[PDB]
Amino acid sequence: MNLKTNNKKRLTEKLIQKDLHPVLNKADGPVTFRNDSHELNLMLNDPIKSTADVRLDKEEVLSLLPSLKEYTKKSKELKETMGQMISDSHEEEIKEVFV
Amino acid sequence: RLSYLRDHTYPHLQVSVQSRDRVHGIEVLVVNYKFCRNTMNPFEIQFKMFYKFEDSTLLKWEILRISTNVRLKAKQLLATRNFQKCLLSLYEFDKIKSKKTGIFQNLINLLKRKTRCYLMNNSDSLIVERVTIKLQINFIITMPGECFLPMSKISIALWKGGERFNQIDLDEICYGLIKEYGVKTGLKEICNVCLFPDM
Amino acid sequence: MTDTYNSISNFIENELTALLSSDDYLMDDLAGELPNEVCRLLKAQVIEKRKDAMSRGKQDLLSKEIYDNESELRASQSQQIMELVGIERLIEDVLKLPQMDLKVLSEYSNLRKDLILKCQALQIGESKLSDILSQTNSINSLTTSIKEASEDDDISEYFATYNGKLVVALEEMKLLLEEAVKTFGNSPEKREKIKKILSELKK
Amino acid sequence: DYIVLENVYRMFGITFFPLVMLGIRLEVFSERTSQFEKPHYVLLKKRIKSNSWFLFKHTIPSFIDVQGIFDDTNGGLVISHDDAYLFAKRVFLQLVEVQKRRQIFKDLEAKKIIHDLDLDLESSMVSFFVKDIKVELFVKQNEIVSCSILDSLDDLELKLNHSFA
Amino acid sequence: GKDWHDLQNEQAKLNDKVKLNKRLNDLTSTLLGKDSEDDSIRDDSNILDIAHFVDLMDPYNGLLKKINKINENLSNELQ
Amino acid sequence: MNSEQLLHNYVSDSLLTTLISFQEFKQQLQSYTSDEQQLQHWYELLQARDARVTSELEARIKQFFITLRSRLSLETLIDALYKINDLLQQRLQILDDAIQEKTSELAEFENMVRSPSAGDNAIPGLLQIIQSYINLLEEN
Repeated sequence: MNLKTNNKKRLTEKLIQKDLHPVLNKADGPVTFRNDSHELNLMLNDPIKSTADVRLDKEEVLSLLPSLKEYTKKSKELKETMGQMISDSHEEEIKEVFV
Repeated sequence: RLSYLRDHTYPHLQVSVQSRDRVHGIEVLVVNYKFCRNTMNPFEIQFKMFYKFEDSTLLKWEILRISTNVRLKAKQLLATRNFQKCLLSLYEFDKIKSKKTGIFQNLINLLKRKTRCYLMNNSDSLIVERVTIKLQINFIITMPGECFLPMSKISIALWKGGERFNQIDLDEICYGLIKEYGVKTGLKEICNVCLFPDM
Repeated sequence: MTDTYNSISNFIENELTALLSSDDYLMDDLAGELPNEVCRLLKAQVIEKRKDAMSRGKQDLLSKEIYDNESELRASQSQQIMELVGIERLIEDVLKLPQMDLKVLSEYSNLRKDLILKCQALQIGESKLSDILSQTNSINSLTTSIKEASEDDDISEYFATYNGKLVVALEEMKLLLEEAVKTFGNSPEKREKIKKILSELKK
Repeated sequence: DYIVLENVYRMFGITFFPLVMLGIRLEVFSERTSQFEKPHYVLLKKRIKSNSWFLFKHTIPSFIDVQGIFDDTNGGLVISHDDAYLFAKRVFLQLVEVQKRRQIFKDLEAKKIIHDLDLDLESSMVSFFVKDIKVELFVKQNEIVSCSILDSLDDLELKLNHSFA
Repeated sequence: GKDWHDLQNEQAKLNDKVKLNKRLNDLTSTLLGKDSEDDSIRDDSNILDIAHFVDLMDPYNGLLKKINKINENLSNELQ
Repeated sequence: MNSEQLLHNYVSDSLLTTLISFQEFKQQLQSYTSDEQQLQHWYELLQARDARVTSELEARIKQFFITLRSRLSLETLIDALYKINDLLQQRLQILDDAIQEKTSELAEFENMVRSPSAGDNAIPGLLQIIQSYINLLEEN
């Protein structure tokens, strides 16, 4: 209880960090996040779990899983294959000429 | 009695029964359900279902016709053979799409003067260009896999004009900004960082 | 065990000697930019306020408290690692095992790094699979859509003749619009036709 | 006439019955038995001096909290009915995962792998008899935290049959 | 009890947000003075592309059904 | 709340600006010296020196901490760690095998819906029809 009151002034001296806009609103900020994470069913871009002084070697990860190297090239083949199929449709031209 | 459960329990939903019939013990119901949130292009669905008239039990349920908007989206959903995961997962989809388009429209209203801002997809992706910095906020609503609720996946993508930066670190940035702000003020802080003339 | 606390005590005394040499470093930094008599006076106020701040008993008490905290940290480490002798619980217990008989220690560190790599790649692959599952779900929905729509099971040629149907529908629309323009010629009829054309085109 | 209308209203599983006040009615449809669950009633009262809803009466089991989660959204600002729908959705998700666990227990009982059971209100100290070794398990939400063998919750069926042979 | 848990959460989130503030300082220096993505670890273009792909050529909605619902309606209004 | 910030509290309260403020030696150097305006300058010099000693102290503190924790049954955990290493790679093989089926599915779909046809020829017809429709709408 007493150490919590000792920590409140730590919050006050903390909240004057070097940022003009993005630290000047959280003086109902995180409770808004916990309110709309469930209302939108929001789990956003989930951060990768703690590095713990070991750098996130993506090269070692792609070496350990050989499937994703084929998945990305199959996806690239699909995209380059039928983006041209989109370009033969003129949906944007129709949307421009109508609305 | 009727009016409160008609509208305030499930806002922007149109419920209406089409036909009732009784055979001999099975009772057949034909009904249509319309989610009228996006009134520019609303979407409805029609079902045919069966009871006993005592201990009302759904033996079989079949799809008569779905509206043109969601007849593909409500087909991968409707393979679970469970209505409570098929009609509690459509209203939430409609509400999530409404919140997505409302957030994007409110972000247009705060950037249409200084910068330029449009929608790359129908309502999924929003692109803001300034000065020549570019920001793109993606709001993906995809159906449950085959939990059961619709899947919302907020993403960001920032170009300085010449090149793209890393996605993992900006994802951590988005995580922090939404975490201590929320979806609206967090993205407002992100586009303020996109401006960064003073703040 | 007590040799660890002895080394902590000697390093604490070494850091106190570092602090007094740093005080002398204040003394010869302020020399030249300040008068040396002023330097001696401020040294005197350092003696009568700041020198007695590092009391001999207080630093040893702090060293003993640090040693006790390190011993209870080692005890807690032992408790978690002996619990770890016996899916997300595994990754959790791995990310709370600490970082460190030289060969066993080196191999522990090396395989600890190589196993943090596996633990990280686990949720990397999990997120990738969660994306690809939704992709395949939408693709399968489209394929069964075109399968039971035409009821002909020739959906491979459906994506090749869509351009022809598209352009003949556009040609029929153009002919109908030209006939309406050359036939009706009325402002309200043209306004209603334009409204009906632009209503379902995008909205 | 109206009877089919309350059936249409009740198939959802979340309904709000007006009162002079509110009442949230919750039911979970079972896919196996093709029948609804017991109706859970949450009679919700509005504060006069604070202008915010608070719990008056609950028919929830003691395992599921309707107060801690109730103040977990919007900082207790439950004035809007959207936040009430959020609370209803969260407790419905908890109810359907608890019902899934109970249905797994009932399915494993119907498979006759074990003997007669005694299910509790919290689905933690559910006891059953095995041919030689009677095992008690301390289990959280879809997760066993202790397997007290003396003589993922679904993954039990992965390994208990392994213990059976 | 709960107080020590709150203190532990505090000590965690302080270093979290100061690392965050250093990352915002680094990106602000990068942006005003001038990080890249050239791999396949987590990229979001796939699902956006697929969701556009299916909605453009949906045999139920697509464009051909919309263009048909335009032109046959116009013919009905004309004839 | 561990021992390193205990050292930080022990060094921060024994730093010169703490209970010896600017006004303190300002009053102590009123008639003692003549450089009254340079007291402030020496004061930001004091903050600079304090600021980089309070950054270089962490180097030695964390160096000795990692040295003592590096010098901290014993060989029993090695076999368990190989057990965990063999468990998780086989566990990830399941996800890799699940990904292989999906990527083969999408690769089959991509060649199933490819149409090496005259899309550009139809594109000119659609553009001409759109231009005629635009002309008619402008005339409307």
